[PDB]
Amino acid sequence: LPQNPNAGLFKQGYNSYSNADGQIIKSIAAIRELHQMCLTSMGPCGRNKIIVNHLGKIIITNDAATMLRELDIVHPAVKVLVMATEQQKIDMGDGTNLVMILAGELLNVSEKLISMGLSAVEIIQGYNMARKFTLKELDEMVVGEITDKNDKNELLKMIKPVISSKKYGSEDILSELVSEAVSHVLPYFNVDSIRVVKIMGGSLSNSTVIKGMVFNREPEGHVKSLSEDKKHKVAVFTCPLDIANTETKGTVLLHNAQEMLDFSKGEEKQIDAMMKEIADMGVECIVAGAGVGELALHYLNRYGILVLKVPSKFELRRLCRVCGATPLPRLGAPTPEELGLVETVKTMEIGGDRVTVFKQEQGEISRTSTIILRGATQNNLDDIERAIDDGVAAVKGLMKPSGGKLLPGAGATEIELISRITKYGERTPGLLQLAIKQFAVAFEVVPRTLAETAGLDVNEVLPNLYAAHNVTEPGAVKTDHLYKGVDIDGESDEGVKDIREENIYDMLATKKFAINVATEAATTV
Amino acid sequence: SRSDTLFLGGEKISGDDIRNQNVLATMAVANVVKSSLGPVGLDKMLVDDIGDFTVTNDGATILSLLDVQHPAGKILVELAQQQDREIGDGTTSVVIIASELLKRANELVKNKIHPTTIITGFRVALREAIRFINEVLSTSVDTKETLINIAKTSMSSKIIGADSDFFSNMVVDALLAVKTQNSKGEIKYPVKAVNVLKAHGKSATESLLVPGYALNCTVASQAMPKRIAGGNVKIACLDLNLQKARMAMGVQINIDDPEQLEQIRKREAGIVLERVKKIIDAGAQVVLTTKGIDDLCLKEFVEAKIMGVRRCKKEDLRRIARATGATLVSSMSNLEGEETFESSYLGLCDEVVQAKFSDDECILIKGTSKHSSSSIILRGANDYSLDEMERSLHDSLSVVKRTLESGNVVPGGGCVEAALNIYLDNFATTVGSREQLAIAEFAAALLIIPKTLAVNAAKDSSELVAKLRSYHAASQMAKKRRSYRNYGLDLIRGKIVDEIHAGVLEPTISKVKSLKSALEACVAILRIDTMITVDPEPPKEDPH
Amino acid sequence: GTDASQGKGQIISNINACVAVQEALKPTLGPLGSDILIVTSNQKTTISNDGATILKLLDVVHPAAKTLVDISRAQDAEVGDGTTSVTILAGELMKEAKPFLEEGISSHLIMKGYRKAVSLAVEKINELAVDITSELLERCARTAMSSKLIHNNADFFVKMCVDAVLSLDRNDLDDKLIGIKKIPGGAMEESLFINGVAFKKTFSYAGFEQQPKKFNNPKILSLNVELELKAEKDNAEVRVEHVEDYQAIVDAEWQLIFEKLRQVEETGANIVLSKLPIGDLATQFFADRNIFCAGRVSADDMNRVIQAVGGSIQSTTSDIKPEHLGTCALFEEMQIGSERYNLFQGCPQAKTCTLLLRGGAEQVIAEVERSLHDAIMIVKRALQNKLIVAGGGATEMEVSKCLRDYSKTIAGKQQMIINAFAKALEVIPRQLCENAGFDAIEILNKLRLAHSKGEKWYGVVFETENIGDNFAKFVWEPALVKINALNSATEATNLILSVDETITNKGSE
Ligand SMILES: Nc1ncnc2c1ncn2[C@@H]1O[C@@H](COP(=O)(O)OP(=O)(O)O)[C@@H](O)[C@H]1O
Ligand SMILES: Nc1ncnc2c1ncn2[C@@H]1O[C@@H](COP(=O)(O)OP(=O)(O)O)[C@H](O)[C@H]1O
Ligand SMILES: Nc1ncnc2c1ncn2[C@@H]1O[C@H](COP(=O)(O)OP(=O)(O)O)[C@H](O)[C@H]1O
Ligand code: BEF
Ligand code: BEF
Ligand code: BEF
Repeated sequence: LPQNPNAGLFKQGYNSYSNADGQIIKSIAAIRELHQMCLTSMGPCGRNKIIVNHLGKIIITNDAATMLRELDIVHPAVKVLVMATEQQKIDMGDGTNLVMILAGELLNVSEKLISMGLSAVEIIQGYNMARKFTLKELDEMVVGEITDKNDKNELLKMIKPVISSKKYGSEDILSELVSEAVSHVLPYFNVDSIRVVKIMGGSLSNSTVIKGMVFNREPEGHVKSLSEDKKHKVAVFTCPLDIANTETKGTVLLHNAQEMLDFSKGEEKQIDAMMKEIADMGVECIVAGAGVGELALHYLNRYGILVLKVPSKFELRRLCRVCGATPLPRLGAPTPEELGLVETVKTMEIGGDRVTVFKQEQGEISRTSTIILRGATQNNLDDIERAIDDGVAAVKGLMKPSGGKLLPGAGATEIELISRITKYGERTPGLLQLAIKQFAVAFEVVPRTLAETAGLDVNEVLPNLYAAHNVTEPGAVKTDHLYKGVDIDGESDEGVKDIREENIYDMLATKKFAINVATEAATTV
Repeated sequence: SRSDTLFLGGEKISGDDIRNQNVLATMAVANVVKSSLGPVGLDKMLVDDIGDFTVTNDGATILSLLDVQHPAGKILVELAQQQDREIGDGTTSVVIIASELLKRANELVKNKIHPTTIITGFRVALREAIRFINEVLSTSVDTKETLINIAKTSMSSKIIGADSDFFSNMVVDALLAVKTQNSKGEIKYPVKAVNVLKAHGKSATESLLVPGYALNCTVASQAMPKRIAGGNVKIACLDLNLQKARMAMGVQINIDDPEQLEQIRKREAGIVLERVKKIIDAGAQVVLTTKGIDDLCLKEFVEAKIMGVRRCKKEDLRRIARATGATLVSSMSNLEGEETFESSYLGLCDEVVQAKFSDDECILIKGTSKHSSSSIILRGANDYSLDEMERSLHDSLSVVKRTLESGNVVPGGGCVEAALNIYLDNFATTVGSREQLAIAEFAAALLIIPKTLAVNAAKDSSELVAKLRSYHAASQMAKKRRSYRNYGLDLIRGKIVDEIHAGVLEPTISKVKSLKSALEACVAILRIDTMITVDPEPPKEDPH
Repeated sequence: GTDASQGKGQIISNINACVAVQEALKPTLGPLGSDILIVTSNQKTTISNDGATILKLLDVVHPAAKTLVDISRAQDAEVGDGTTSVTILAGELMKEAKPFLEEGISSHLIMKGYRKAVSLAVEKINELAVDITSELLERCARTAMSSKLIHNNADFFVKMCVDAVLSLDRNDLDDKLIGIKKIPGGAMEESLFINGVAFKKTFSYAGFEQQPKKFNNPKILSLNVELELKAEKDNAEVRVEHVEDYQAIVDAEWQLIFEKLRQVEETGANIVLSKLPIGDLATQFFADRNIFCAGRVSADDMNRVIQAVGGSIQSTTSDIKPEHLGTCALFEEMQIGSERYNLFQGCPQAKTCTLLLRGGAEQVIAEVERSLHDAIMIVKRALQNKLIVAGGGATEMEVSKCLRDYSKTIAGKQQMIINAFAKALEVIPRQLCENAGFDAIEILNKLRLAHSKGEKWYGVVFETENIGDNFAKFVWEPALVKINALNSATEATNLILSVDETITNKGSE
């Protein structure tokens, strides 16, 4: 016996349709799933969640743009707000959480507006007209004196909040190393040069910053290498140190005895010839970047010359920018206008590992520096380099004028905005009023999210901040380490301005895409 | 290896692994219902793996639906259902105390303490603990006013908590007002309680108590009156099963020469009706059998306008007849020779009206000769709730009974369990040495409850409990009153408050039977170090 | 054995599962709520808007979702009209009460906060009250008729219903004494309403066709007996030791059969309705008394004829009485074409009321009675409780603007609860507008202003343009309904809000 409903309109294999309103209710929740997971991650007094790669590797972070980096999602809608955080971490270092936090919330609050009666087009224009007002209003809500960049004074003041956010409790010591490695780059400046090298052993507090990069490698030439010098002049070059090998087809042919009896010698000749030539130039150290020849290595060890094995093509550069020399293909023909002076090239060992270094400069002073991070856990030492790269990106923005404009972070601004955005919609006729009063309360995230982190009764923290519009700066925030509501001004806690603007935009941009789509046709397999 | 015996299916764990597996198995069944207790606590839903659900906050019933795998866990389930027998409430909590006692006890032998020392460290701390109850419960003999408080405290941490004050009295009044018996010179309230039903649909608050029983039945024939009220009504609880009559077995019927098969065919029915009338002739306002009336014997009880109910609940016609003064008749014959019936068998009520309650109707019996009849007819949204509402009832009615059957009561709300905490450790530690560390854990294990009463609230409550400490420790020590102690937790609003000043109050009995059995369970497992578990009987699976 | 989801991570899956069921009822609302063809098992196939049947034949896996689909029939029995609405309210009641769970302190502060809601709201639901005369009920009974496929003939039914209600006829009318035959064919206006009982009972007297087709002034005897050679209840066995005691026994058979009807004709009977069939012998001995006889009548049926006719059903004819025979005007077995049917009506002061319908296929007819019941019942609701409410979602918007008023006038952290309950009641009319839009949203604020200083009544029309005024419009829902629909809607949510863990197995142990 029957029955069975036929299929209205067929298609290929299998495809998934989604009624737009239903999808919005349904996909607005998918979005909401990764929200409650990103809430607890943002801010210092929060939490970090472990993640096990599809390859088995273990990863722990506070950063939400990385949580998703290691996360394999399926939801085409969630895919968006993930593309957001990720499409920001690259352009701007910090602020990756305020992305998701807002984005998610924007969608969350928009629901009410979508259910009330509004339409997606109406909701979009609503939010949009707020993104233009929230971006500008902030351009003046600053009041934070755009401090000029010099030494470690202004740096440590900015670089701390960027760090104290996830790696809370080591804010002071941490950022110290950051600003340290920074001030070794004579001020347009490149962020990439400051590389980081972490090595197991001891507690993190025993880390150090050396003017120059560190190599987890031993000096070639065996027991014939010095591995210890004083103020030696170096000369780095790519071309293989060994004999001049035929890049194209090439071999060795001999016809008569005289040929053979001498061919063996000829090599030895050229070898020593090439070497001594470069040695006489006063070259105290040859940093091989590509290829090493034992045949001719015979020479270099005897006079008393170092030899750093062939690093990566990309690591030779950042190295050279430390020495002062310059790379040069083909062996021989050294140019003193291409030579560089290196302070010390000793062979120290941390954690019991043979290592060579460029630490300290009398001296010429390196243009690139590296941080040596000692630790006890592979995982932590990794989510420390992150809290560092965040910082290295904060100094990347302050270095490009006039982004060096401070701003009341710690929720302060993210709270004042609540009212400032309300007024706009409070005095704008039309149905768009609602769509604005929502975008406003959307910023309830940062406030509450901080409170809920510390066990603070959220029902008190919010009201307190509202009363404290003080407008002193503000001047008004919440520190998990006190009573009631804290004062941003005091702690010297302020989040860089431009980062917030980027966050407030990328979210309002992404949240709009999710709102904009009506039907999702997902495939299979 | 081994050889030992015997595998497979038969194995044994030794010392550490067991003492652990036992503790884990206990925290398991424990930690599930560790959220339930406390007003801040919630209910749960259990799935009959066939879709069917069941929402409940009761700890006892909740653990039963769990299935209790393992000896250690099921041992707690067994300890649970014990509590209902003692009391009726606190099943959710008793399990916790026990579990915590093991948890800590083992955490001591894990410190190479040795069980014997511990098993005594409780053995003593327990006796002294009750010796402290002698100071707390006594002052709670004098304090209908404080009976509605106990019935109300049995509402919180429950669904009917929202309508506490309302049902608080519906509970008290039926037992206090209409539910008293007397057997062998003893006065007690129904430990088997008073009929309670459920009305699908309707308002929450509007659950109708009744000035009489609520026999859940429908009129035999539609031709009968749906109600017979006024006053002085003729009730008859007849378990005679006056339906029909077939030959007494073993008494075959072989006829001849007649032509008389008919002369007794009707005679088989006659003797039936003859007894039916003999009873109808003494009153017959309402007839209530257990076996049931027959169509050919209803017409007779119908024409006389006598309400007849086919096959009632035997457990009812008893309680009903006991109040109307009637006499649940078994067999017709009364001495010899007797038919028989006497108007002295019938009952005394006021109204016998068959009410209606949403696509359903039940006959009520209002007013009685002896004024002892109560039936609370609940009414809510779904069976899913109307049932659980009853659980809060069966579990609250009890708290009162136990109370009214023992003058001594106790300031609950984490109060008692707090005083002991401070009192034994500060004052029990006279023996010292190693035995001290045992007593200590026995007291510390008591905080387990006050703790969870707080942790149930998402907010940081680590401090709210810390205060309950200093406060209670204040009664004596350290370094004419007014006694500043006897306070308790106000889960609803943070910070301490005197519990006696509040409706909160738990029967002393409950605080004892639960404190005591929680120990025996713990002990019995402490003595364990090896669990030989032999496989059952496998299917033949014979290759031949 | 199995896992379990607990905490907010699950508290949610409870709520969004609730909203889920209501989502399938938004279309159904009175105005243009479109019928839903639901194919079910075994081979059942229904179609309509009656919640407690559109959901009934629709199974649900989740616990919460299973609690909602229960309130449907949990409500239909109590009043029997708030089918579609109670679900739509119960659900939306949590949606606008959810963000106050996490942002709110606890799930229990919201509990107490809901009592002050239902209490106050039931009050406001009583303010808009109307009085029923007890003709004019035809005014209210029109509304039950209006949503379903009864509007085309809104009039015809309203009368056919208040009439059936009128016959019985007791302070409380039990629709168990109001049979509803449903003949296929003819015209929907052909659905008469006999004042007796209609039977598929073919030409009674299966012996021969001699029994009268119909009789004027019939004196009926309705029996639950068998009317056939009775067998010894006490297991008896025969022993024919004689030589011709066999013929004498054979006689004792036909004998008792005659003696049977002998004492039944003494009541001057001319027509008998026996629940059980009759033996051919006893089918003839009485047949010579020109008396009709119909057997196989249903147990319930012979109770409808018990009030119509007036005679009391009696067993064992020997003790028969004059008070057992009845007085009914006629018994004509007219053919419904190809299929017979014995009709029996008349008798003064008779409770029974069998309202045979007509129209289209057996399925069409079904949905007719399906909604007819919604009518028949809706009038008893108003009859047992003579007072009505301002329908059209007006009543809803009222308790919404009233609670809303109580909102600000509350000093506490649990304020965000009463608020929720309010906001959710506004949604009751919401779809009324969304089912006839676009658009529902603009009209919302219109009622808010009117309620504030526009007097209690005045809601949304289902015509529909938009705003109107129900007292003027003529849509008054019996308070009894709206009362319990709101109550059913709020309490179930409260039980469900009390839940924070879900275990996925049972002992039952
Ligand atoms: N006293 C404080 N000092 C620095 N940051 C604070 C302080 N109090 C709260 N915070 C929070 O820490 C930062 C945000 O956390 P974070 O995980 O870094 O988000 P994101 O990296 O996306 O900006 C601040 O902008 C602020 O919201
Ligand atoms: N209002 C209260 N505040 C703090 N503790 C209470 C309060 N009421 C009762 N308690 C204590 O904690 C309770 C835990 O609930 P419980 O009775 O074990 O489960 P249920 O009440 O559902 O049967 C106790 O009954 C009691 O001693
Ligand atoms: N035309 C209408 N406009 C607004 N409300 C109406 C209208 N008609 C009826 N109602 C009320 O709304 C109620 C709720 O719907 P319900 O009867 O339970 O299911 P349905 O409306 O689909 O038949 C009733 O139908 C009625 O009391
Ligand atoms: F969350 Be931020 F980007 F560290
Ligand atoms: F403790 Be109660 F009886 F669940
Ligand atoms: F669903 Be409606 F009441 F016909």
